Amino acid sequence: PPAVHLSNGPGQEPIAVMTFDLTKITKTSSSFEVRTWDPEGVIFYGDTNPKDDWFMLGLRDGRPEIQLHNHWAQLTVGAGPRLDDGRWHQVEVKMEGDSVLLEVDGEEVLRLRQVSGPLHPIMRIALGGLLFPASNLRLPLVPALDGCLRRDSWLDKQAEISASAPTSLRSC
Amino acid sequence: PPAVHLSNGPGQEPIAVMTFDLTKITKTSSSFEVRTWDPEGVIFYGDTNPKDDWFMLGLRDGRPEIQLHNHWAQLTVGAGPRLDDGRWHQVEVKMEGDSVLLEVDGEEVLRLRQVSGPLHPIMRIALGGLLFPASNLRLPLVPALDGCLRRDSWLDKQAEISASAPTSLRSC
Ligand SMILES: C[C@]12CCC(=O)C[C@@H]1CC[C@@H]1[C@@H]2CC[C@]2(C)[C@@H](O)CC[C@@H]12
Ligand SMILES: C[C@]12CCC(=O)C[C@@H]1CC[C@@H]1[C@@H]2CC[C@]2(C)[C@@H](O)CC[C@@H]12
Ligand SMILES: [Ca+2]
Ligand SMILES: [Ca+2]
Ligand SMILES: [Zn+2]
Ligand SMILES: [Zn+2]
Ligand SMILES: [Zn+2]
Ligand SMILES: [Zn+2]
Repeated sequence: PPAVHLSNGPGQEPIAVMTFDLTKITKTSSSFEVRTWDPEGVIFYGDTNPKDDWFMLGLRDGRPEIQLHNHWAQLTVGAGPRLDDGRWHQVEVKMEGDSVLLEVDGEEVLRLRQVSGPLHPIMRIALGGLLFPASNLRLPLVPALDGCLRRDSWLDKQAEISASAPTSLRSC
Repeated sequence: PPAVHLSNGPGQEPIAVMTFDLTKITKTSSSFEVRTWDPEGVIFYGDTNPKDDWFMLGLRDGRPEIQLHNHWAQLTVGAGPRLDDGRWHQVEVKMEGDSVLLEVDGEEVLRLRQVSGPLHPIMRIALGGLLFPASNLRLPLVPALDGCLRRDSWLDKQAEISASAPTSLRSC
């Protein structure tokens, strides 16, 4: 299937930004396959507020890292196996009650409990980069992730209000 | 290549809406292939203003029809061969100086001269439907077009600010 490149050029901004109507979402999960040799970068960022309520999933030292900041919880966590072996890996990020679950190749590798109150009119999902400077993360990293993404599904497509790509979505 | 369906269900609204930054456009042309048995419908609508400055390309009696309303020109024109034979046809709509050109299967079939002043911050392109009730056209038609679209390219992708799909883009 058609794989896209997770970072154009110098990796300063996301390849794509989706905007979702929060009252319309009935699917609170995302899933995709990624392939990379890059140990560090952003895979995707999500927010309901860029100052207040945000999430990032990336790689640090080859392994998944989640940063989360909202009314309930503020955290920086690494978990799961290294993904930076150049092989395709399946990833799923799900909200299940008040938890956020991370699954890798079908196996749960992480569960952040007591982090989310009820699913802030709009949620944005940014692929390959953040919607704020990396310096404002809890723990900065260099956002550019040189890898591929394919078979991706972001929340509930029925609730997507719009999608923007700043430049050209490149092939992998 | 992947063809999409030009009308979901009862054909009241477009399948997809693209928004473009008018100062950024350097390509003032659009092109696509269509396949249909339906003699009447909208193929695409474009506006810089839904009251003031709009364009529609559709079929009426099987044949291309353009409606255009702007500061320079107000018109309803039919031209070209019937397209409602269920075969793939190549269509290109281009602005060339102050004209709007329509080409079918590589051949110019229509040139609307003296219709456009210089290429209103934003242009919208709506596929398969209008962004106003069909009753407000110069000459109403029933907008639903049961056909396929593939190999489509809309203006200058570098100038696209966002794209929205209200429901599910179906396969053809
Ligand atoms: C991980 C989730 C939920 C699961 C998913 O598909 C992606 C998405 C990313 C944005 C997160 C969201 C869970 C709830 C959060 C953390 C909000 O509190 C603010 C950002 C939201
Ligand atoms: C046909 C054009 C120009 C060529 C094209 O690719 C599609 C686009 C549709 C909107 C039209 C535009 C030409 C200029 C118009 C007619 C403006 O005056 C208002 C709507 C614009
Ligand atoms: Ca990197
Ligand atoms: Ca019809
Ligand atoms: Zn909040
Ligand atoms: Zn794996
Ligand atoms: Zn005007
Ligand atoms: Zn033909």
